[PDB]
Amino acid sequence: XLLVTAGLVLA
Amino acid sequence: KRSKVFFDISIDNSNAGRIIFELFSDITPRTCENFRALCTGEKIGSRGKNLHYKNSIFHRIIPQFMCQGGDITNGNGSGGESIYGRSFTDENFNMKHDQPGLLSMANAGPNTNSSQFLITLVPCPWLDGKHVVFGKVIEGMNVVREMEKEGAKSGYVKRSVVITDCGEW
Repeated sequence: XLLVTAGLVLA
Repeated sequence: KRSKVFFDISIDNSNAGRIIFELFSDITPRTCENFRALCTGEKIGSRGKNLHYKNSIFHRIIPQFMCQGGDITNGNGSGGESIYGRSFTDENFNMKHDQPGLLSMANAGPNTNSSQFLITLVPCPWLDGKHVVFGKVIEGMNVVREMEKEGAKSGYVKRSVVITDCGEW
C-alpha cells in the first residue's frame, strides 16, 4: 500500500 | 520560536537547488531539535562520527506520494540514529499530513523515530496519528518536484539524489 517505514516496507 | 533549516540537493553530481524548511518547534520541540541538530551535524553519534544529513541520500521516492531520506547510517531505509539515541518516542500528532511539502518522521511503528523522514508530495491523511509532522517546505518546493521525477512506483531511485550541504538558515 502506501506507507513510509524504516526496515520492513509493507503493502 | 520556530526555526529554519535548508538542504542543497544534487542529482548525479548536478546541483538541483535549495530547499528551505520551517520547523514547528512550538508544537514538537523535541522532534524539531533532533532534525535541526542533524542539519548542523553538531552531535557525535554512537560510532565516532557526527550525526549529519550532509552526504546522505533520498533512498525511496514515490511519485504522487513522498520523498524519503535520512538513513544516515545504512542509506537503504534500515538504519538511522537520533541525537537521543537509536530511537525516541512519538512527541505528538497535533499536526496532520494535510498538504504537500510537509516534513514528517518515518518510523517502524509506535515510538521508533530516529533520523528518517519524508517530504509529502500530496496530502497523506492515512498517515495521520502514526507519523509526527514537524515541518514545512517554505522555499524550494519546485526543487522537491524535480526530485519526484527521479522516483518510480516501486520507490526505486535510479540516480543519486544527495543532500550536498545543509544547516540552519
